[PDB]
Amino acid sequence: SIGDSGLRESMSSQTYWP
Repeated sequence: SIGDSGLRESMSSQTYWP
């Protein structure tokens, strides 16, 4: 969502959980 970690939030997008 609004994180930059190394776990993507979803399979398609390129965003991460905080």
